[PDB]
Amino acid sequence: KSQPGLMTIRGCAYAGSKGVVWGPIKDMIHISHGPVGCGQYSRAGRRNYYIGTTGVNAFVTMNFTSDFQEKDIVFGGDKKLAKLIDEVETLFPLNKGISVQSECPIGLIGDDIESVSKVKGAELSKTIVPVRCEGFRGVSQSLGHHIANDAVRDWVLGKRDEDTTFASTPYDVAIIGDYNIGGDAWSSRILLEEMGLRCVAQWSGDGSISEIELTPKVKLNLVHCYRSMNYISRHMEEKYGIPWMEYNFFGPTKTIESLRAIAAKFDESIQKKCEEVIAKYKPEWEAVVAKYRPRLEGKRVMLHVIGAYEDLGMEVVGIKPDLIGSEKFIFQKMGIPFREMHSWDYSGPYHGFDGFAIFARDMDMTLNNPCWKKLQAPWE
Amino acid sequence: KSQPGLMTIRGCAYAGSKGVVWGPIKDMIHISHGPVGCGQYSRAGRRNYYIGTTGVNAFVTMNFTSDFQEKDIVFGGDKKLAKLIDEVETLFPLNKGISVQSECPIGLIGDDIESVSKVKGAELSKTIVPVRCEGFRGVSQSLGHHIANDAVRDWVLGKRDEDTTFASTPYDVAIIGDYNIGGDAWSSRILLEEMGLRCVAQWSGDGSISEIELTPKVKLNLVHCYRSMNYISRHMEEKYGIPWMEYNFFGPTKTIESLRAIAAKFDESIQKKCEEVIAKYKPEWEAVVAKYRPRLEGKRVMLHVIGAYEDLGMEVVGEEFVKRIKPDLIGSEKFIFQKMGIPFREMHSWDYSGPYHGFDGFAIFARDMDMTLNNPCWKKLQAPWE
Amino acid sequence: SQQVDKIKASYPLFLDQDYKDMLAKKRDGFEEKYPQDKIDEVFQWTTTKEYQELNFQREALTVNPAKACQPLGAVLCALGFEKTMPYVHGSQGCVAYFRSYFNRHFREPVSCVSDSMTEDAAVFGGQQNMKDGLQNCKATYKPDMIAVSTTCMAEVIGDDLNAFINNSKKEGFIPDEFPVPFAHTPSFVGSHVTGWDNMFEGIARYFTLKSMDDKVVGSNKKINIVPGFETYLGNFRVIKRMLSEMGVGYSLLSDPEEVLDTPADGQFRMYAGGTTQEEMKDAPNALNTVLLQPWHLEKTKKFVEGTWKHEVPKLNIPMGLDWTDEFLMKVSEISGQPIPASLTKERGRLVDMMTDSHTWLHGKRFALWGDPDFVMGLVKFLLELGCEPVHILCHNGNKRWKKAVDAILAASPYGKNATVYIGKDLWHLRSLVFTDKPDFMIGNSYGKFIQRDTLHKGKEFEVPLIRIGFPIFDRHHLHRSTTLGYEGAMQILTTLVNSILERLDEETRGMQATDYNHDLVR
Amino acid sequence: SQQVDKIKASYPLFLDQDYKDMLAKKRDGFEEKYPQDKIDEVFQWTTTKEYQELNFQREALTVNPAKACQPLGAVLCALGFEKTMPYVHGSQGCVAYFRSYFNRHFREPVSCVSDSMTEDAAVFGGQQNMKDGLQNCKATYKPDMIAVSTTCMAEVIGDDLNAFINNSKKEGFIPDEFPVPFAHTPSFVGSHVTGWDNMFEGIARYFTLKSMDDKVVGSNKKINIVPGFETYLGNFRVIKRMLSEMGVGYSLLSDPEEVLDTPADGQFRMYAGGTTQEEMKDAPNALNTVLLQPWHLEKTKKFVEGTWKHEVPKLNIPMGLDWTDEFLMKVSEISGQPIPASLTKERGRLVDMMTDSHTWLHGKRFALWGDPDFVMGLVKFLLELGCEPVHILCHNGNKRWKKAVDAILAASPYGKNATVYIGKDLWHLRSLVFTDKPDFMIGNSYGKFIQRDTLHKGKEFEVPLIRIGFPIFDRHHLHRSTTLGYEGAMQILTTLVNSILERLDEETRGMQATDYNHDLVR
Ligand code: ICS
Ligand code: ICS
Ligand code: CLF
Ligand code: CLF
Ligand SMILES: [Fe+3]
Ligand SMILES: [Fe+3]
Repeated sequence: KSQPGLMTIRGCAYAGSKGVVWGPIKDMIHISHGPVGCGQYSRAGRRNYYIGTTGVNAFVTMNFTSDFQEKDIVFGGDKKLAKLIDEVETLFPLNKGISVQSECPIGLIGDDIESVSKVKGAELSKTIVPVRCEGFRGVSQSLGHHIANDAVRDWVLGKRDEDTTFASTPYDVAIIGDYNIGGDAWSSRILLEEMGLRCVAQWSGDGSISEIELTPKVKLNLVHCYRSMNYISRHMEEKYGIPWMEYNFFGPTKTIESLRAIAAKFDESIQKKCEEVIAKYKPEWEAVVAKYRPRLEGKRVMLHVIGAYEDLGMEVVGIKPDLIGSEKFIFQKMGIPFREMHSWDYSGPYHGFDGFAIFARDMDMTLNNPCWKKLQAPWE
Repeated sequence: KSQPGLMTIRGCAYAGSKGVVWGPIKDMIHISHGPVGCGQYSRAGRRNYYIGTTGVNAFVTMNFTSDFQEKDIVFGGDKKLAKLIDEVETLFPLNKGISVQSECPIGLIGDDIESVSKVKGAELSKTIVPVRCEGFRGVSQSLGHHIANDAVRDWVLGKRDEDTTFASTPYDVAIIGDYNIGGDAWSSRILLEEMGLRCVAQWSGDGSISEIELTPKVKLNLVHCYRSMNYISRHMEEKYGIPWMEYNFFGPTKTIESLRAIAAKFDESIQKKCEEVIAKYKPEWEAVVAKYRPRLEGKRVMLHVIGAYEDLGMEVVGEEFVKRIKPDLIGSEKFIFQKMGIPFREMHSWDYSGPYHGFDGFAIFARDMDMTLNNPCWKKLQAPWE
Repeated sequence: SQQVDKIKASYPLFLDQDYKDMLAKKRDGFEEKYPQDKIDEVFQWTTTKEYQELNFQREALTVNPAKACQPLGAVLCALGFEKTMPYVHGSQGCVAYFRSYFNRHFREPVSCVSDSMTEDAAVFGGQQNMKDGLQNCKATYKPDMIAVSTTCMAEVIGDDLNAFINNSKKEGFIPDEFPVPFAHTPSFVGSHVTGWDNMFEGIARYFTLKSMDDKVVGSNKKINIVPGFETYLGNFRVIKRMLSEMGVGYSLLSDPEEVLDTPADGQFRMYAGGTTQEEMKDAPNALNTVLLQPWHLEKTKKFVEGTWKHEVPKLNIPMGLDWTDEFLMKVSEISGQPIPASLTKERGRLVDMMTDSHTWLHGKRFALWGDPDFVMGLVKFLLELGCEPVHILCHNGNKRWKKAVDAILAASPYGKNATVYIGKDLWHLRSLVFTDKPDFMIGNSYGKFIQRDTLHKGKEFEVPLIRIGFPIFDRHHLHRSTTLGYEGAMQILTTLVNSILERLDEETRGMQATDYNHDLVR
Repeated sequence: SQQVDKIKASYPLFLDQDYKDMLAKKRDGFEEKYPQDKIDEVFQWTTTKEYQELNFQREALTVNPAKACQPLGAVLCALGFEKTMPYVHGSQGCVAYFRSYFNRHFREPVSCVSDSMTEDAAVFGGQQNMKDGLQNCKATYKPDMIAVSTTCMAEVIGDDLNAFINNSKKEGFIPDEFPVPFAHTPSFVGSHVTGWDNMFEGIARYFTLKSMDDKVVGSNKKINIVPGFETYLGNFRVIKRMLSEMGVGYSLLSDPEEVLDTPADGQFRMYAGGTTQEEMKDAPNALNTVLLQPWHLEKTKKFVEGTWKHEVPKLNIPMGLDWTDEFLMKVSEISGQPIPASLTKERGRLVDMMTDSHTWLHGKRFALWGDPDFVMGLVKFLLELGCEPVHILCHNGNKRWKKAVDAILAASPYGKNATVYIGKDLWHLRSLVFTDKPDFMIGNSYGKFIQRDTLHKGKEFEVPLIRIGFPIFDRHHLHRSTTLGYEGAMQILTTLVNSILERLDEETRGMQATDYNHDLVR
């Protein structure tokens, strides 16, 4: 689907699976199965915020790899994978599960990670998830998302099907597909909790394996990133009868609309609490608008994303752009600021009422910075 | 007197008085009276270590100055000095006294700091010590030491002459003339306390005005720097009948000899405790010697100070002199000698390290000597192609 | 909640009471977290000698490696040539990662393409991918040359680069005369530095192997300089400056300094500077070839000695004082140019700085890691400063390199407490700095996590990181620094001594507790 | 109390239990210290707005000044001339302090003599001192020229430098032809920079006033550069480098970079480099004279415009981006040389670094201090970076300079919360950073005490110091840095952004507390 020999930042299936879906799960150890490159380049590369003690009970920013050498390629890496799992158990005893994310060579040398995963999982009474996420599969990270979701469904999601000990409430929701970039999911979750809902599950961002296992016990599935987690959402809608819906917390308008839509799916008490939360946060985002819209009104951003921009008086186009929203360094060299709706490189959160202030400040900072006005030497 | 135009390093009377004697006192505010230069260059320039909350109850590293302008030179600075004292009282209420260290112009424009000091001290019930330490007086810091000691005697030392409320013991000593360079005085004091004595007074290093006032109540005056404090020491001997003696805590040999000499001035209990202290520290300084003497044995230092060098097996040998005598350490113009490729370290850790005195200081001294003398930087002066 | 006048970013926004309460509820209700006492116990255990013994017994698991894969080095090498497009035959994910890694280190655009080999190519091979990719790349980006490397997919399926490129040329996809040097860069062999070596040898071979008949050694009166895998722009600059200052004719080969440092003047420059094809073709005519980083330029050295017939000198990396002296002396000998007064003065100034700072530098204990040549140069310089390196780690090092470093350590009294580790990762190093604590670490940004861990044990156990090496992601513009020559030695010395002094200031900043040693003069 | 294997210096030796107990006994028994609760109350009070009002009402007391006295600047100016011995007519203590101050900043030998005026000279004047001193200095140190300044004693007594030097020449103490320029440098007027200006004007007058008949403006096709009081060797070097790049003939009058940076090669060099007497004598023949630091070169400017008849361009200090551009354009205009491509590229690279770092730099609040030209340049650069200066302190500034800086601040949206203070010391600044806390301080080493104070109030109230300016005593080799031009802008930007990132790393290093924001990539 991608033209050979053209520049693109498009990722692989491994990036979509390990980097996006599995990697943010804090209490599981994710093994980049194969040669050293992929895990090293992906290590701590995405700002999927979590709370934990890294290297003891949480492992997100660490790079675990089998570090394939030539002998592993020639003779296979299944024995190495079993020994690696044993070593992981010895050195990281508080891990609550292991994922094995296949890199390219795993799919080509005929390694059977499924059998090793099953055997070692049975032996150690631990969840070991084999993910066939080899980079050459598909054309983009999208197939990686699909493969990772299938792994979630097959190995983790159904773990508590026969368990009925979890006390459920009618206001139980799961946030799915929020990767907690700069704490975005946290900024969303507080609003949901202030509305009276109980966020039983939140993954992958700041996600635990128990939360994934508890997801089929919730009343509603709020999906942030539909593209990557629609597969699991549909599966849960069929198997468990759990409704799912999309929510957009980017900017006050989208946040208010999404909160009202979510509350409309519950009783009157939740709707009343929703109105109270909106009323509480109204002066804060109004103050943010009052401060930053005069500095940003009329600026053209070229392209979820749209809401905050219109809330700040900005104009969205699809050019003469002041900002590009839809590779950053090329545009920067060309003299146009580049910024996604998520605050991936250094900032955030951007979602929710708290994130709106940060987003507005960053927009004003980037667009009105004098660095963009100094490209032309005064003698040229 | 210094020969004019010959690039010496000698300081002035202000450096001797403000920098050395008065400046280390911690609970007093010292005003560098005059133009801005002297206080700025002397600010925190000597490592006279102290314990306190700087700017609240301690003021050693701060620079207080009258910052003389042209108007002050032409019309005098007595009114400015009185106003300054008022401002000091307002902004630093926990100061326990003020000294006024005169810079050069003070002695030349006919300012009367004594009258201002007396009036403001009477008004505020505060000890204000006028020091006429103008830099042009004398030929070196030595006269500054003399002037500062006279000021101490005249304004602070006799404050508790009629007071008899201080409970005195037969083992009362005062550490006089230790400026606590890198904590040297503290390293000395701990030994004296372990010997059974109590150091009632220790000044100026980590010194308080109350300790100076309590000095006439001690049984013995242990003087470290004889040159700078012999005047006050003889005064207290003549007036209060307090004997004084010099002590040398540089290296294990000098430290042991000094400790025994000091203990010999007291009863049998102090001598026994002295023997106990010596016995306790013997394995430590012996271990230091065992480690560092092989790395330093035979090295020649050029030019009190002698003891530690000999304890480390170094020999003190004392322009073409340096090329003839070929010293390893100058040990006596630091950057000039360093450019000539010879290390220059004194017996006090003036620049960056220490303490050097006492048993604890001997380890630091030995490590620093080995570090500087045996550093490979000294062996890289000649380019291999030259 | 946010206040419009003091907007808080993630830190410290999430330290607010409402966020803390929310996170506590999440953890207690749904995360099934281990008790804090258990976590504390396990952490303390991970900081122990018994744990270190278990950690060092690892045979299958690698945690926090200190190396990358070959094609990254191949891309860096290719970027150093004029109007050259790095081309990686294989999967697109690799190229995305390579570009991101270099963008984050250099904070510049990085050019690289892939031919997007997918499952079809996984079955049938990537010949069609090569033809289409070469055609599209040439048509779109108009490079003067395409340098081809490989991802692990292409290497495992056994794509024949030579045959594929020849078939592309033969079938009219690219002009026959268009330069397409290639190198096999298997990610499961060696490291990124190996990729650099392989790529350089491939380009040199492409431009010189078949035209050696008319070459005469030393007929152009120049010295070839092969930098190897280098991520400090200052190193290229300083080598060029020192050679020009000496009046020595030189040709830097794989010069990427211009392309990685384009000005921001409102236009995007895909290409800038670089070694020209004529320089590569004329390289065999040089007096000699000097390899700046010989420990990962073995294949290049074999080719240059065997084909160009250059008597490649035995020079260490020109790092520190002694090795810079040796490099300059060897260059003088080869070129016949005397070492100028300016370089002698610069050396004397470095020695002066060493003398000024030796009191603070002497006896300081360092754990360090990085690439073999960089690491051995850093160790040598530390020994020259009287510092003692204690934990020397080189994940991509070998036994011969370890023997060399051990010999260097044995020659110095400051190497008595030093151990060299090869094949060990940063988890091993974390254990080492817990059990045998050094004063500082020297390494890339990944060491920041180790510092974090040490601080968790206690402030007295914290090991501060000094960021020298590759990659540096959490600081800006350190890639512009220098590590080679006298200038690089001065920069490193300044960094080290001021890191020591900053740490001392931090630990003596406590009012009425430790500030007695908070000296104005240091 | 020492272990021979791990010997501890004062810190942390005195933290041992026995030392702690001894210090407690000393304090409790004899120091008559105020209770700790009283000390805490007074400290907290000193951090308040009420204390700030009382502090700012000071009119007679100066606490922690941010300036020195004239003869220090006179000495620095004199050191910039070839084989010139700085000579201060007055008391020896002054020269001891000057030499120590410069040694501590530069970590180099600093040559300066005094004629040791004592109480004898206090009544009869210092004529005999001048005669003997000049004779002895010439005989001993063999200088090519003796530059004479004065201490406050000589100025108060009213020593006539001109008459004394003429009498020394008349009575055979020095040769009549031997150059002995002089300047009155009263320490109670202005500051050290004023001393530099006075000394320079005295030397220029000595060499040019009586030989203006044969001078033609612009006959030597050169531009005079007067750096002023400058303590960064990189500034001299960068100005020379930039002017050489443009192919502009220049004469840097008072160049001390060589004498302050002699190599360590086993030989002591009293003199090195410096502006030659021939350059000073030929200076009126230059096309024009550029004053790098015009706000403390007023007397020099008057002399150069009135006597040499040079149309001195109205230039700010070449600091930051706009002012460097203006400086280069003015040099181009005067010399007729176009700005070369190399300088354009360097400017573009500075702009690139600004663009890369603007997200971290924007909105940061700074309290800064130093000399007028340096301070205004730093303020302009901070405004160009989008940073917000809040507390601008210049102890030796004047009302005209303050008006200028206020005009600069008013022209920028980032100068709205900025106030300029002249005649205020570092105690004022301590109050300011307590009551209106900035993110960082930029200043010399004395600001470390302020940071200490702020840390005592609490970690959240700590204001870290960034060491730019003079003097820097507690860090090594920062005197080699650059602050002028594009290179100086790059160095300053790097320092600022990495200080911000370093502080953020420290604040986010807490495991399971703040480390969620301990990002690898920044
Ligand atoms: S998963 Fe997808 S490329 Fe939906 S592969 Fe990519 S963290 Fe993008 S536009 Mo990186 S389909 Fe997420 C994405 Fe969007 S990694 Fe993130 S930003 S919302
Ligand atoms: S006071 Fe004197 S010059 Fe006795 S003015 Fe000087 S802190 Fe020296 S040899 Mo600096 S008579 Fe003390 C001295 Fe000795 S300042 Fe220190 S080291 S033991
Ligand atoms: S598309 Fe994706 S990132 Fe690429 S390899 Fe494949 S799973 Fe991995 Fe890995 S070690 Fe280096 S970076 Fe590759 S060449 Fe192999
Ligand atoms: S010998 Fe001593 S240090 Fe000299 S002045 Fe006199 S008391 Fe003082 Fe002061 S302000 Fe500057 S440094 Fe002088 S010229 Fe005056
Ligand atoms: Fe950049
Ligand atoms: Fe030096």
